[PDB]
Amino acid sequence: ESHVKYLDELILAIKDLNSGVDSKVQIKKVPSLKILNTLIRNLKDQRRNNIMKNDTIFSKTVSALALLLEYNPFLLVMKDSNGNFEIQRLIDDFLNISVLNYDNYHRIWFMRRKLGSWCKACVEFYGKPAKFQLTAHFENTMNLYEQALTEVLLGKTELLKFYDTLKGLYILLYWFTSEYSTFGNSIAFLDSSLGFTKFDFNFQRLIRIVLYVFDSCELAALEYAEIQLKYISLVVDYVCNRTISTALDAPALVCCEQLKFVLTTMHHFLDNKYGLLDNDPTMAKGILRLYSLCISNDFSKCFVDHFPIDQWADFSQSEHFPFTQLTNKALSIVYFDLKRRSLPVEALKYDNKFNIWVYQSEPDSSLKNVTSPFDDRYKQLEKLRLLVLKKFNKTERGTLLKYRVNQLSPGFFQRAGNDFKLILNEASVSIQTCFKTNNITRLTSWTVILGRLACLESEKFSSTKDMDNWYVCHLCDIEKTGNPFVRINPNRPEAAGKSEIFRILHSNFLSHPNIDEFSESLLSGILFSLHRIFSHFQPPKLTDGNGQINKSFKLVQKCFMNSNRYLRLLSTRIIPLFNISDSHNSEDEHTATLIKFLQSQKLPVVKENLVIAWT
Amino acid sequence: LKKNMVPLNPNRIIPDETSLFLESILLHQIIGADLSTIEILNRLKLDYITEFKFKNFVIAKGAPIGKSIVSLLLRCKKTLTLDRFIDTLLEDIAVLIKEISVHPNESKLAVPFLVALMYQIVQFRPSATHNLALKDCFLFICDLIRIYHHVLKVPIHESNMNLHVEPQIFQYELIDYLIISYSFDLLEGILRVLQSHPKQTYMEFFDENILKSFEFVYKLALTISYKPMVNVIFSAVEVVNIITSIILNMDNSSDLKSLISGSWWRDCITRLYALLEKEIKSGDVYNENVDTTTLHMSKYHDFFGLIRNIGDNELGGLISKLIYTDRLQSVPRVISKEDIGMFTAPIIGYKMEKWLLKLKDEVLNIFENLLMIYGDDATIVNGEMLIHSSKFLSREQALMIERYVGQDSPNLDLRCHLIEHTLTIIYRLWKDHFKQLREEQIKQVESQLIMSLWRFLVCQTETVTANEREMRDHRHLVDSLHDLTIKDQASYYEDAFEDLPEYIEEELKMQLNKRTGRIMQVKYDEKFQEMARTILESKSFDLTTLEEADSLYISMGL
Amino acid sequence: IIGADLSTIEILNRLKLDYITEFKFKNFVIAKGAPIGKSIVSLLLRCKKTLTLDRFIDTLLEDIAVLIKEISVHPNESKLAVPFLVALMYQIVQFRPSATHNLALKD
Ligand SMILES: [Zn+2]
Repeated sequence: ESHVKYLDELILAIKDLNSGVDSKVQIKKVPSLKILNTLIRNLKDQRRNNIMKNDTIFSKTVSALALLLEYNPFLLVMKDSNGNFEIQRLIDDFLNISVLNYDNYHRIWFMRRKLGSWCKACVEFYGKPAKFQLTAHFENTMNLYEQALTEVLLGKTELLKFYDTLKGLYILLYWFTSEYSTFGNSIAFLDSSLGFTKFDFNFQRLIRIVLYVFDSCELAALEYAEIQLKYISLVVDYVCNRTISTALDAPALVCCEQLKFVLTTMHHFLDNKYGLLDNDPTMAKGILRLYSLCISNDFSKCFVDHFPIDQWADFSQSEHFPFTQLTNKALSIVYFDLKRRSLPVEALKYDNKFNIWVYQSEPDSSLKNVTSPFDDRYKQLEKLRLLVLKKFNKTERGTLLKYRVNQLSPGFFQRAGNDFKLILNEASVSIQTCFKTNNITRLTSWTVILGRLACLESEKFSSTKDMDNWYVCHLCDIEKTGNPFVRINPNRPEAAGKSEIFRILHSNFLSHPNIDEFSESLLSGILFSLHRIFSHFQPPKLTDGNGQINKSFKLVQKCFMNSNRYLRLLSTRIIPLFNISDSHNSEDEHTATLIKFLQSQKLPVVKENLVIAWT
Repeated sequence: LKKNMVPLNPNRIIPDETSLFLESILLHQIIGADLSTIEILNRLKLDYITEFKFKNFVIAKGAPIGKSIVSLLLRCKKTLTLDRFIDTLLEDIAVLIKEISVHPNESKLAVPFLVALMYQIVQFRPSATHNLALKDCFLFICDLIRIYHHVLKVPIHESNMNLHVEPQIFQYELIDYLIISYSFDLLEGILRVLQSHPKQTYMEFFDENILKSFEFVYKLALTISYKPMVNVIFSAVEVVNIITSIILNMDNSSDLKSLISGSWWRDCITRLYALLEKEIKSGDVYNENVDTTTLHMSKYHDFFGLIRNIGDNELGGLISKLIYTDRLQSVPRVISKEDIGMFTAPIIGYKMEKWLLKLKDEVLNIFENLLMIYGDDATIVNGEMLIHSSKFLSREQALMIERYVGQDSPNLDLRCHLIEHTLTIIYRLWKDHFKQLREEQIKQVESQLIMSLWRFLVCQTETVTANEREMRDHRHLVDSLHDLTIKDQASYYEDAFEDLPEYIEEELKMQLNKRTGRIMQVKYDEKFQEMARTILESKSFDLTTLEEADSLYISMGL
Repeated sequence: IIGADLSTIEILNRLKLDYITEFKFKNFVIAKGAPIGKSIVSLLLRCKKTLTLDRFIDTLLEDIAVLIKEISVHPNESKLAVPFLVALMYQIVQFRPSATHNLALKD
């Protein structure tokens, strides 16, 4: 409690040795190494038992250390001359804190992500003499753990050495079961993309070795079961984050063999009754996540062949499945969903209470723990269980714009909904009335809705298309090769003449008297929305003769020479959209207007997008 | 006295690993097919080889083939231990695939399922398979592909008088597409199980014959004048990755490099360049368009394959509909070719972009590897990794800024990872390999190198982000998809994302913000600003003169 | 069996049953035109992972018994699968006589 101000002054002391200006990395060894005395002062203030258990003064400590290593990438490769660089000294010391914090998932994920910053985003500077002096260090310290794991067969091992041997193996395998974004090509066995690495077969070998150890040992310690659940936690984390992770569907897998391995491993884990511990959600999490990846997709047979569940059934007891009430509850839910999707449609009926489909129950109960409702507040379990129960409903499928209107005006589709005029009038009454000045975020959400709703207006006379089956635009979201402005239509309908959403847009955003200060973000949002409108509709005449820049080309003047580069290169993307029309540009006068506009920027920081704006 | 030690189990059931391998063969089923692979091979006969026999693997004329496979599997379970059971199966199924293949009249329907079954045999226990079996199987799959000479050699454009009056059959084309795809996938599988062996034994695999055969089949896969099959391009560059990865991580690195001629590399790297300069556009992935510029993943070969699930598996329903399933036949069940294709979702195009972006990450990843193999200068680390990689960097920044920002596709991030990766393929090329970066080849890209570095150094101004309040209003514009991703990850699939302790989501409103910076093409990571700075500013070569440099600095401020 | 050319499972792969339109007792699904021995070997592979030996035995005993039963009590259907299923059941019984629990023997 007294050493929060010490770290709060120490982060300022680290940032004080930045530079004279805002640019500071300093990759080389400067001729001045006093902060290494602070570096030793960081990690030696980390392994302790009294108030290291406080969350904030540990997190600020490791964030201070990552801010030291981020702005000083020379510290890792400073050649602490035993035989190596001191990043090898950093790995095992950093491993000791993580192996002292094995049970708290926050304290090890938050450590390993910044270890990923320290190896990926910092040993890109050095390469060949330094990539192979840490990718071998992991192989040596993992060879050491798998080597010391096998002497527990021959009985001459200890009992506490067994514990931290398994926990250190757990942390080394946990660092590498992340996504590809954490450890990039920094470590040489994680090099290959495409979900298929050198670590995959080595990892499956190590999990088979640790299952062989669990078969070879015989011990009923309670915390041994606690650390024995961590390996199935690790093996379900191994396969759930190699998924492609699409928009809102269940994240599809990349390799069927990894799914087969994880299902076979945790099924062998359950057969030998390993890791039965009271009120522990870990196995239930693994079972529900792996079933959520295999709901009705191409791997469902792969779920039912390699994770059989029908031979633990035991209908005649309130103790329904044998293991533990969380694990038995999750497996009962899985069995309920498999039995539901097995039976025909005429055999199922709707509940009207839990909004789930259900079969003719039993002569017994057998339906309690599946929808009881759910357990102690293990916050992910009940939403997993809701997804497993509610993916069968075959309702209105989730859509991106339907999400962003339900994220914005919640509870909207208790009505007709897919009628297109009522959502326009609801957007109208929200865009005219319900703001005084405060929606500096909600209006940006409104203008991304007004951008995406313009396409859905454009898909009539494109009579069949609908609000639900519009995932993305066919013109503004997907793109093809060649000249990209050939796809937009010269004789598309005019934005002022027919598109009601540009009437809304000019009624609020372009006729407001304070366009010169909304914010940078709302200007970017109005430029994206006006980009989508003028890519689906003809823009109005930029000049009639009475001066009269038409309140949107004025925004192109306001943003094209603006201070930030983002509004500049965003506003340059609609300059070609003014250049394409007919009965406004058939005798090439908007072209001449844009030409004599682009000849009028002798300002240096506009010299970038101008070259884009010409081309 | 020492009541501490962990006690053993007196009834350790070491599982019979050959029985588990038997069961993994017997219920091997490719994704999308209705029947198991052995259960498909029970429905296949071969009526032109009157009697097949190699080493007591007798197949009669009208007999089911899978009967003979399961007879071999049961007969060799009692006899052999696992490493002998593997290569017994490998050579027997290889001889069967061979004499089904080299025959003038006989249909080859058993061949895809036997290759996929062979792949199931290989990758079961990679520690168990002795690598001479891997050498024999690799040589057999390479000359098996040179038997199937004509799948990867269809011409670019046909005759104008190519009348499409024809039975329009797809079943034979589906067979040999499955043969080629499963064959290249088996090449990838052989090399990763050879990659998983202890690192002193790679010389038992490689000789001259391995590399000449893969040189031929690699020229065959990454085509120039024929229609590319993208399914084999993935595996044919992943094999080159496995090669360049084990050259790094072995001890006797010279006897691989002495075994490799430089002509192998300068035939490989030009095809990798020509792959790298192709385009990825979701609106015409699955369209058939102009050759060798868009990686297109044709409609008529769209299925998963063995290692990775690469498409939407539209041709997986036709694998089960290739046999009659109540009959013992040799010719295929007829699949009409023009029935497929029915239009509901362009999301399939987005995930195929995701795979093709990982393919380009793979190509410049093996560039990054074989920089580190040939750290000294050679024929092949030779300055065109400035030209092609700087062309790639400059265009994937330029049409990022012109076209992709605000397009709410999931593939923005990886597409702005590639540029973020390939700068490093610039950087250590610039810093550690300047001695071959010749004076003419740097001036071949003086436009594009300096412009690409300048689009990183423009981000040191940073009047855009500067806070928290409006940056989340930017990620409601460009990065709503990753918000959906992290909410579905937080509520379902991550152990640490519940009861968030007010330091794990301050990390989230750090890293989502730096992510949406890296997407918005303003404020990249500071390390890449330094790496782009110390190529432009540093005096290894006069890219700019000092009166030309400050003409670039005035277009940021400075 | 002694004198037959094919194995018993290999005979049951060559048998269909075209009057029971769909056989199912306890996840032992047999389609109409499907080979019967396909379903036997699917049960054998599926119940190998799950059951230990004394449960694998009486699972096979009651499943093959129900199959022999509804092939038998039927007016039109041929009973060609019945001898081979009875002989297969005998192979199931006398493999490890110490393993087979005697309520299965009673049934
Ligand atoms: Zn649109």
